Amino acid sequence: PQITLWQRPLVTIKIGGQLKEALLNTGADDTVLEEMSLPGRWKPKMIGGIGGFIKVRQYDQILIEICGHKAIGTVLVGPTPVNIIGRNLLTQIGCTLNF
Amino acid sequence: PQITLWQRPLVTIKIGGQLKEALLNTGADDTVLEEMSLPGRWKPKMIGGIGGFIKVRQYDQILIEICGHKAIGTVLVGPTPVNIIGRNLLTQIGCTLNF
Ligand SMILES: COc1ccc(C[C@H](NC(=O)O[C@H]2CCO[C@H]3OC[C@H](O)[C@H]32)[C@H](O)CN(CC(C)C)S(=O)(=O)c2ccc(OC)cc2)cc1
Repeated sequence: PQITLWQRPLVTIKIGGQLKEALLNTGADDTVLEEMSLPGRWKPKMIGGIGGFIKVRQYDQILIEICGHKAIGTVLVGPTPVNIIGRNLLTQIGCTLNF
Repeated sequence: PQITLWQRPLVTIKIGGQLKEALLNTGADDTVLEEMSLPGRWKPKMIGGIGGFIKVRQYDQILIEICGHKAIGTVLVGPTPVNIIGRNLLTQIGCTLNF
């Protein structure tokens, strides 16, 4: 689909058997989701944004469905204010910027 | 142009007579630029991101050139880790997901 930006570019995702909404985020290298229950092992990680840093758990090779497009990659879970789909997953669904 | 996301989507901007690089940021409602010299009156504002909140100066009706596309709007200036072009200006230059 083509998505314009007059509104937040929110899409439906399915991950860990659960449905959520997430923001397509070109300003995000990685994907960061609010606290959720994800299955297997993880690693502690720290990531910085505009106002400082948060602790997140890193899950590798997680399957995620983003607006009907399946991708597998790293997902970070932690006290992010919004679910963010970063470029790591955006490239998998073939997402581009255009103007 | 069309821009893929295997790399940060950085573009050249000109603002306040100065040249800078900035990230095209669909995850950002507003535009936030690192500390720089801008002329005129401004207003205090607080903005939140992943790790907390920062104080910025809000400048309205600012002319900015983004990869050769002129836009006029609000620019926030403060201790952001990177220059980010938000949806407020992305809509003006017609930025989407076209191909
Ligand atoms: C470290 O330097 C920064 C710093 C910041 C970024 C923009 C942000 N992305 C972000 O926080 O990325 C994090 C998590 C993903 O992996 C990484 O990608 C780069 C960064 O290192 C990591 C994000 O897209 C835009 N944010 C809005 C989000 C809902 C929080 S916002 O910057 O806080 C913001 C802008 C405007 C506004 O108006 C009122 C309010 C807030 C990118 C680089």
